[PDB]
Order: sequence, then C-alpha cells, then structure tokens
Amino acid sequence: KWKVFIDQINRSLENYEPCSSQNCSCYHGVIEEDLTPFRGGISRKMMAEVVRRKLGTHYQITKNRLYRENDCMFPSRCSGVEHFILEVIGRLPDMEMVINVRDYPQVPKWMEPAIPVFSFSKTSEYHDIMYPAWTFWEGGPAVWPIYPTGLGRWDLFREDLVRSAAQWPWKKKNSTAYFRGSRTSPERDPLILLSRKNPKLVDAEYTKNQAWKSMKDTLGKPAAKDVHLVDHCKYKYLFNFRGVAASFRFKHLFLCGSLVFHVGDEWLEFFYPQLKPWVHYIPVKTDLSNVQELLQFVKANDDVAQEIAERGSQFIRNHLQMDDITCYWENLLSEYSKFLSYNVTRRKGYDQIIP
Amino acid sequence: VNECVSNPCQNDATCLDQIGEFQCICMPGYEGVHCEVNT
Ligand SMILES: O=c1ccn([C@@H]2O[C@H](COP(=O)(O)OP(=O)(O)O)[C@@H](O)[C@H]2O)c(=O)[nH]1
Ligand SMILES: *[C@@H]1O[C@H](CO)[C@@H](O)[C@H](O)[C@H]1NC(C)=O
Ligand SMILES: *[C@@H]1O[C@H](CO)[C@@H](O)[C@H](O)[C@H]1NC(C)=O
Ligand SMILES: [Ca+2]
Ligand SMILES: [Cl-]
Repeated sequence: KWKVFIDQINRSLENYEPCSSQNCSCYHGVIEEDLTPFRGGISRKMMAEVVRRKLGTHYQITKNRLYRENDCMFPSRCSGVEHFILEVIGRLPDMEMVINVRDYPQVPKWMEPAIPVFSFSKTSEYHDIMYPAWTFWEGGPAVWPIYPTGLGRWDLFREDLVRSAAQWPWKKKNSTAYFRGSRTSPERDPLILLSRKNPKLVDAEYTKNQAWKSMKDTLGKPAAKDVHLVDHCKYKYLFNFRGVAASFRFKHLFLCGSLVFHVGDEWLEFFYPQLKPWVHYIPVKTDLSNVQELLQFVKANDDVAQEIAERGSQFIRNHLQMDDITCYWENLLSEYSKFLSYNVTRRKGYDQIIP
Repeated sequence: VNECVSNPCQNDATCLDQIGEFQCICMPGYEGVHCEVNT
C-alpha cells in the first residue's frame, strides 16, 4: 500500500547528484541563482537607493578592511555576520553591500529593477541574496534558560549533537514524533492540535517567545518548558516548520541522527537547495494534510526511514561544517563584487570594524 | 513583524515591541542593547 511513497523515494534517489566536493562548491548554484537578477550590473545609483531605503546595514570593504554605518538594529546579528566577513576579508576585493539582519526579506520579485539586499532567508518570490545567518556564530534566539546569550556557535553545537546522537542510536529512539517551539507561524498549529488529540502519535507543544502577549500565543494552553536541541535526539521523528521566515532549528535536527519531517518548501536558507526531499528528509504538505499517512509510512518502512535519516545526517556532518559557512561567505561576496559596476569609496563617518 | 518573536533579548530580559523597533529591558545586573553586558 506504500508503493506511491516508495516509488517517490526511488525516483528522488535516481535524480540525486551527491556532492563530492571537499569545499562549499556544493552550494555554488545558490550563489549563481541569487546573483542572476544583477547580471546586468549594480550601479552606484542602485546602491544609493538601497542605502537610502534602510533595507539593511550598509557595509563597505576597501583595501581588505571592513567599514560599517553606525546603526545596526540587532548588534549581535551584525557581530555574527562580521565574525565571518573578518575571517575572509584578507582575500576579498573592494565592494559594498547592504546586509539585512531582520528576520524577513526586503526585495519582492515584482520590484523593478531588482536592487541588492543580503538576507538570511527568502522564498523564490524575493530577490534578496542569501547569506549564512549570524547564528552560525552568535545572535540567534535567546531562549531562556537553555540559550541565555543567544543560539550560536554552530561548531560547538555540532559536537554536542553528534555526541547526543551516539547516545540515541536509531533502534533506541522513541517513535512519538516531536516538536518544541513557539507560535512564530500559524502553519505550526495543526501539529500542536494533532498532538493534543493524539499524544502517542505526536508530542508537539508551544513554548513562548519574547513577543508573548496572551494565551492565544500558545493556542490557549500554558506554555511548554523549553527543551535543549540535544534533548531532541531521543525521538525518531523531528518536525521542522517555517517561522517568520526559515528556522534555525532545521540544521540541528539532522545531527541527532533522527528523521526530519520538513513542512513546506517555500522558506529557504542558503544550504536548503542541496537538501533534497526523500533523499535527506521527509517532505510534509504545508497544510499537514498528509502527516498521518507519512508517519504510518515511516513506521511501516523503518529500514527506509533510517536510510533517509542517515543520509541527511551525513550531508550536514560533511557539507555544513563551520568551514563551509566561511567558504560560502567568501565565494558569495567575491562573486557579488564582480557585478558592482563602479569603484567603491569609503563613506564619511563609517568606522572600521576591527579586528 | 514583531522583532521580539525571535528573542533578541539575552539573560531573561523583557522585549518591548515598538514601531518596527525593539527594546530590551534588562534584569538588574545587565545592560546593552541585548542585555548582553554584565554591569
Ligand atoms: O524548546 C525550544 C524552543 C526553541 N528552540 C530553538 O530556538 C529557536 C527559536 O525557536 P522558535 O520555535 O521559538 O522560533 P523559530 O525561529 O523556529 O521561528 C529555534 O532554533 C529552536 O530550535 C529550542 O531549542 N527549544
Ligand atoms: C573546490 O572543490 C572543487 C571540487 O569539488 C574544486 O574544483 C575546486 O578547485 C575547489 N576549490 C578550492 C579553492 O579548493
Ligand atoms: C515516547 O515519548 C512520548 C512522548 O514524549 C511519551 O509519551 C512516551 O511515554 C514515550 N515512550 C516510551 C516507551 O518511552
Ligand atoms: Ca518590532
Ligand atoms: Cl525581525
């Protein structure tokens, strides 16, 4: 009775081209796609418009030195971006760019002409250029008490998740699907409601975030306690949803060695195009209408489920290392700089970002 | 977007959503935009 999903998996593997690279070239198609709207060149007038519109934080690079306007709406997110730029700036040509550190992208596709803004997440309906989010170093959500200074240090979190995965080999993992997060999108509601109706099937509960105003923000129940990502690994089936934009949760779940259930296919981060449905994770319809069938399928095809989980874990382990993040920043900014059709001059009043 | 939904405030500070802006009200002992600095 599972032939349909089984054939989809076979088909998806037949389509799959594994990335054999030892560097971040796996993702070069993402850079190429994101820069396609600017292939006619980025003029000085275009840059002045982006800056005037305050769509992001204005950075400049000249003579391998980084300069920035005074204002950054989220200093910790600017600091996280700066961490990676400063790592690679000795090899970057002169350029300037506007780096949006808000959650949401800034350049809808219907805007003509396209203007260049760097954002961490988009859909295909935006012309923003994706960059590796600040949180790979610092500045992700400060979820009290588990991440009191903000979710960050991907290098360390990788180590902790791999160790947790080793403590929870697949056959020892719990078969109840699992989610702990806040109500950043109502697309999450059907899972929380299914969990309340069928708690043996799904354990999905709303935590609160710093915008909480009332019980509406948790669908009328007391907020759940926050749970460290390393404590997700005891569950075989881990759900991932959009929030405001894409979520930082996603990459972590793979390293548990658990099978990721990824809901929807619109909101991206730069690495998402290399993660393939049925190869690396289970795709779930945006409206969750097939979630019960998918959960029955994986339980009845546990060998297939494990193979998918192992492939997804291996992809993040091998192709989303800290070095891949630094590499992507370097290749992204180097390629982008080619499309600036004029010579950048440091702006009056921009301090240098050291060291 | 209410910028507080992504918890920009560290160290159990309170986030206030202003017109397309945010403010972190620190617990005593902390300061800075994100309440990241120990006073
Ligand atoms: O109990 C929790 C709740 C959240 N998070 C993490 O905190 C971040 C913010 O999660 P939330 O669901 O609040 O918002 P999102 O960013 O997913 O929209 C994500 O990386 C979550 O994985 C967590 O580790 N444990
Ligand atoms: C990156 O890897 C590709 C092969 O995957 C190779 O062609 C390229 O030369 C490598 N680049 C560097 C700078 O190592
Ligand atoms: C599996 O986890 C679910 C949800 O947290 C829990 O209700 C259930 O008791 C667990 N089962 C076992 C066998 O540990
Ligand atoms: Ca706000
Ligand atoms: Cl935001």
